[PDB]
Amino acid sequence: RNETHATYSNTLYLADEIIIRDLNIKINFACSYPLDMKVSLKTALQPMVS
Amino acid sequence: KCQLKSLGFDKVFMYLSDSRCSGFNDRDNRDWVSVVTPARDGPCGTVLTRNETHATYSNTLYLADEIIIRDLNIKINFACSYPLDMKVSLKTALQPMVS
Amino acid sequence: SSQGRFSVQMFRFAGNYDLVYLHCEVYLCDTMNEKCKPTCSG
Ligand SMILES: *[C@@H]1O[C@H](CO)[C@@H](O[C@@H]2O[C@H](CO)[C@@H](O[C@@H]3O[C@H](CO)[C@@H](O)[C@H](O[C@H]4O[C@H](CO)[C@@H](O)[C@H](O)[C@@H]4O)[C@@H]3O)[C@H](O)[C@H]2NC(C)=O)[C@H](O)[C@H]1NC(C)=O
Ligand SMILES: *[C@@H]1O[C@H](CO)[C@@H](O[C@@H]2O[C@H](CO)[C@@H](O[C@@H]3O[C@H](CO)[C@@H](O)[C@H](O[C@H]4O[C@H](CO)[C@@H](O)[C@H](O)[C@@H]4O)[C@@H]3O)[C@H](O)[C@H]2NC(C)=O)[C@H](O)[C@H]1NC(C)=O
Repeated sequence: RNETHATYSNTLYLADEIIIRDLNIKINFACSYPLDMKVSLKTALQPMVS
Repeated sequence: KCQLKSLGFDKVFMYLSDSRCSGFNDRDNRDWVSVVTPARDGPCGTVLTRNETHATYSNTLYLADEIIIRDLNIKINFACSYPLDMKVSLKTALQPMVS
Repeated sequence: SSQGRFSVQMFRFAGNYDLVYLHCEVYLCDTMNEKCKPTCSG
């Protein structure tokens, strides 16, 4: 994670067999998330004062 | 301004039906706080209710000492009316000359 | 923690306003990489 985002990084492995002999396959994937979010209650509020 | 100061409202908040009509201060014979809005239907949300004789302009003012209110809401339900009939005359004398 | 709560007396927006809404903006933090507890005084 840097100051703005945090990412999760891992690599995927593709093979048609238990052992590989040619054309090794590596899928370097990672998706991230920012660290800030905006929220708003879906419930309306109504005050009552004298 | 002095009276409301004594009333315990350090800074008063002036609000019509619309908040854009925030009040101001002015001095003619003392420290006054005042609001100004035109005499028309809705420029500051003023309602016009006209009967056969008069037409009045109705709007309500809001008093508070803070942006938020927690007790004793104030509603100044003000309205001043005008008649629809009146009498007018020239102020210059006329003096016809005939043969 | 992973939950944040607070309480306040009910108010009303002084003016021609009858409904009140709430909008918070959140910032997550690392429990170890930095100090997350904020402390303020007058
Ligand atoms: C902190 O880390 C975050 C997470 O990585 C980082 O945000 C990333 O910024 C980089 C730099 O701009 C982005 O890299 C991508 O690179 C290529 C072009 O070089 C493109 O894939 C991306 O642009 C795409 O943007 C939109 C994404 O859908 C689309 O309009 C379109 O696909 C564009 O091509 C982009 O530039 C990387 O994607 C982002 N990550 C995001 C946005 O999730 C951030 O900059 C870092 N902050 C720092 C270092 O201060
Ligand atoms: C059409 O609309 C007009 C405008 O509103 C309306 O004239 C209004 O008539 C009512 C009913 O009489 C007046 O209401 C006031 O009510 C109290 C007493 O109940 C008093 O404030 C007023 O009397 C005062 O009159 C003088 C004003 O300075 C003073 O002698 C003294 O303060 C009195 O107390 C008055 O009765 C309202 O003020 C008038 N508005 C005017 C005249 O501008 C009219 O009746 C409507 N026509 C209809 C419905 O047919």
